[PDB]
Amino acid sequence: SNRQEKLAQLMRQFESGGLYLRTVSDHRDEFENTFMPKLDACLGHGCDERYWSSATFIQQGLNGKVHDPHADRTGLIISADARLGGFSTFQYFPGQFPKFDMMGAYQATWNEDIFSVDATAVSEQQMDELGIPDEYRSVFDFDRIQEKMAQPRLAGREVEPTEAKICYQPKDVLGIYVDVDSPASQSKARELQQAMREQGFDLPFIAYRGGAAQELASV
Amino acid sequence: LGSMQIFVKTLTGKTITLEVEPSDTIENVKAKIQDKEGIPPDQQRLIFAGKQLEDGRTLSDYNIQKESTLHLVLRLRG
Repeated sequence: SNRQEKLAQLMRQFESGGLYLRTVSDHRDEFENTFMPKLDACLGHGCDERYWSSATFIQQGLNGKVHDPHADRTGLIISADARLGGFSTFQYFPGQFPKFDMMGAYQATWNEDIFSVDATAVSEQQMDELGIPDEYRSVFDFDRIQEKMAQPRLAGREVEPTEAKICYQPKDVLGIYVDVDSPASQSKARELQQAMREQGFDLPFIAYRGGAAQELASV
Repeated sequence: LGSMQIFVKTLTGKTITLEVEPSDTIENVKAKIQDKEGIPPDQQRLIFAGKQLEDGRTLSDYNIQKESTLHLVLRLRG
């Protein structure tokens, strides 16, 4: 797709069911060592699911923060059609995702039986038997991300960065994240967008914050 | 040898720093915690990556590497 087709697909997903945002501390490392290996495979014998990445769920009206401790990251807006390996409200292939937040579950219930199980290998019935509340459980399909975030989005309360483990393909990259208050973010996004357009992926700049998003011309 | 540094967070926000090595048993890491926090090893739970580390096993047996973060939870005994 060209820039305008990705933007329209971006907005359509953002204003309906949502999609993913992945900030990166090193755009060059992300471009060279994640995106390019993915494209090499796609232009070769086929796309493969070797590289998994951390991302945040974003959706219109969901006052969600992204992971940017020093307020200086660029990032990728990634289609909701990306392979999902696990999602939680708080060197990887699927299976390593905890089914619940053990420490979070313990400070909620104080049930010391939580420590008898592996949170990466526990059944749905044992979690029930342990009384693990739903807000500390991971989910593993896109519709249940939507459900888990439905209540904060409707209330309009600000929420902390969430994490999903996704496997995105070049098809799925729809925009470049820009932090409007950070010169460093804009400089990094400027270089990342140029390098990706030169590969055939002309992407819009997307200023996301507070459940809202707007395209930009340059940064 | 091969000495490394990990972090141990309590249930009251406190962060402890340890110099450890991946051959150290969970029994030995708890003895270091006793030295700095005064907690006998029989009253310690060490949590990492959603599982409580068992005595007898070592640091590598749980694939704990440099600057990982463990969680200390106290227990009555056992």
